[PDB]
Amino acid sequence: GFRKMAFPSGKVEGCMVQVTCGTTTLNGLWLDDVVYCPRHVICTSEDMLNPNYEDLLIRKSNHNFLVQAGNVQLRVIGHSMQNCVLKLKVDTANPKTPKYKFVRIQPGQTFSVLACYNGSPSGVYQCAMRPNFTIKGSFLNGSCGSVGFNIDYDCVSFCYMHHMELPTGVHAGTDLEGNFYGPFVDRQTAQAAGTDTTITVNVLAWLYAAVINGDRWFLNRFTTTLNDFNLVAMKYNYEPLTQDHVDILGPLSAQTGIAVLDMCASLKELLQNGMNGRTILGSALLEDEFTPFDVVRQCS
Amino acid sequence: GSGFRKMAFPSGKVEGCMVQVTCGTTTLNGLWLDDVVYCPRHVICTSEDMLNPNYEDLLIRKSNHNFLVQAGNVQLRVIGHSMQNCVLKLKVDTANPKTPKYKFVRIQPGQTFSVLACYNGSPSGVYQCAMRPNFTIKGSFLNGSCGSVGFNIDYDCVSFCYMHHMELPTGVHAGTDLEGNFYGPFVDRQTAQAAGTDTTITVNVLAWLYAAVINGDRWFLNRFTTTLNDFNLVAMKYNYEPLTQDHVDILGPLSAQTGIAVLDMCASLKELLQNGMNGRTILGSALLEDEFTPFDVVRQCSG
Ligand SMILES: *[C@H](O)[C@H](C[C@@H]1CCNC1=O)NC(=O)[C@H](CC(C)C)NC(=O)OC[C@@H]1CCC(=O)N1C[C@H]1C[C@@H]2CC[C@H]1C2
Ligand SMILES: *[C@H](O)[C@H](C[C@@H]1CCNC1=O)NC(=O)[C@H](CC(C)C)NC(=O)OC[C@@H]1CCC(=O)N1C[C@H]1C[C@@H]2CC[C@H]1C2
Repeated sequence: GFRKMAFPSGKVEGCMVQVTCGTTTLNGLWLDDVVYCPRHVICTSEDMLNPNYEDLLIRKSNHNFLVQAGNVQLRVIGHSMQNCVLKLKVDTANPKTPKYKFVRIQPGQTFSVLACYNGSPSGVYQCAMRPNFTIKGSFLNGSCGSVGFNIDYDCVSFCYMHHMELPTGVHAGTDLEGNFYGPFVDRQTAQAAGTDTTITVNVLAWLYAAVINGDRWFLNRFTTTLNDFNLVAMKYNYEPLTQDHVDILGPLSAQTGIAVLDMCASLKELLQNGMNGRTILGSALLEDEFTPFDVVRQCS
Repeated sequence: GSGFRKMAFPSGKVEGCMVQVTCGTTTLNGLWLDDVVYCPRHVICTSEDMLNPNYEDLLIRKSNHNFLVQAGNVQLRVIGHSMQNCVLKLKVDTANPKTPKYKFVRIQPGQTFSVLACYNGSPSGVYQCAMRPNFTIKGSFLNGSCGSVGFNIDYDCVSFCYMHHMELPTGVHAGTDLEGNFYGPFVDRQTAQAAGTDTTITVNVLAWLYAAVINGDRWFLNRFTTTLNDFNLVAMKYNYEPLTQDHVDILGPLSAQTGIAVLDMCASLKELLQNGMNGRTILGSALLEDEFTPFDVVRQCSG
């Protein structure tokens, strides 16, 4: 079988806390002696339409921030703002702090989300950064400050902090330096994203995953050039495939004995002819939120 | 595009219980709770024992000092051993300080749970599985994954419901509860075993229809009702599972949230089965989903 798999979330769970300012509560990430959270925690309903964050923050004091790790209050002893993230210095270090880094991910890359409410972890699932810099998440009221991450060996690479939902039901947020992915702004307004596209390299990775699991009805005897494939891909609002993507797909190509451009010809046929009512790995749609690495990590 | 997705429970409380158990060169995963480690009993088998193992005889030949239990690289001393159905229980000299509040539960077909896939006692990934009506799961398990567990978390309490033992020829997976009783008719022997023909999980399809209604997608509701028995007889003709009383009860919260009586929703589903969807969609799809339970729907709709 082959399904969406998230990283084990324990190393991140040990970092989640609750942050309250006024009548607003959301989550924070407690690493060493600093708690990171969305800066919109400081806004009232009046502030949120056009918040002058520097002006709002200078009017706050350390004691206006209530931070709770379970049934224990952490005293804030300083604060600062970096882009759209607030950094609350506390007087206590988190002994559960994992080895970690902050990274900014590229569109098409995947990560695990630990959805949290009131500082308590509630669910974990895999997401991709969409080409239009939204994420198709599952986030409800109170989920802000939930984070996205990848794990490599013992090191947690944090790449996402949650801030908002758009009218279409997708989500937007920042890296851990507080810079948004995409053209979004932390104000209380209805915001549209640019047109999304499908992550072609990931669809191909998943077609290879299907073949590995014995699904091969969509294969064909034909091939395509890279440029001819890309012309069709663009027509169907799929991202271009680069030579780097072809290279990245090498190990899957070698495992299955199917050249990348041969799989591209299969995908072209699927775009032009549809799935004829069949499914691939149980799905009626082409899946684009597995990277080549995700397929390899899982299949071996 | 439906707004719903498979969501696992946070795995940290289970990560803190995973160990490795080795007998000879065979290593699998175990679950360390208080001063007991639970694992599949086939750890005591050699390749040759596996076709027709005599587990009672194999266990009598073992002693405490034949079991290597490790949390990471740190050995945990075994002070007793016993077999309960298809699980081995190793008493150890240290109570796991990370033991959560826990219970052992035996789930019903249709129920979902989170799997923490582990190798050599180290977790690799977490994902949601549904117990199919034929008592198999569609996991992602490789060599070395045995002893990985399935669980749900309710408030503080981890309910362990699955321990992994084997892969069937069709690529689906079989295992036990934490008392070592297999789900389904399967046995822990390296023989060819077949799953029964699978069926659609009706209670979960009904949960999905309720989810659609909650989201304002309700074209399929009709003015009619059915008895439970009439519905079940029709359902079987479409390879859908019959509903049990427990299924009716677990749909209670969604029925109350929407005001649509369970048997009225059954009549709507019956019409969909008999007439098809006629080019229409529900929650964006022409296919009905059967791996979200009523609990999963409430979690994703209401938090
Ligand atoms: C933080 O916990 C929270 C998370 C979202 C709540 C629901 N799901 C989420 O992901 N974030 C916020 O409340 C945002 C704070 C802003 C950035 C200061 N706002 C937000 O996400 O707003 C979402 C709502 C629902 C969809 C939508 O378009 N929208 C914006 C408001 C503004 C206009 C009035 C009502 C709608 C349009
Ligand atoms: C424990 O880690 C391991 C997990 C499985 C390995 C492959 N994927 C898994 O999930 N379980 C076992 O090794 C089982 C031990 C038995 C229960 C004593 N055996 C097992 O899972 O066997 C799977 C293999 C591969 C697919 C298949 O059909 N099969 C069974 C054997 C038995 C007969 C010989 C060859 C086939 C038929």
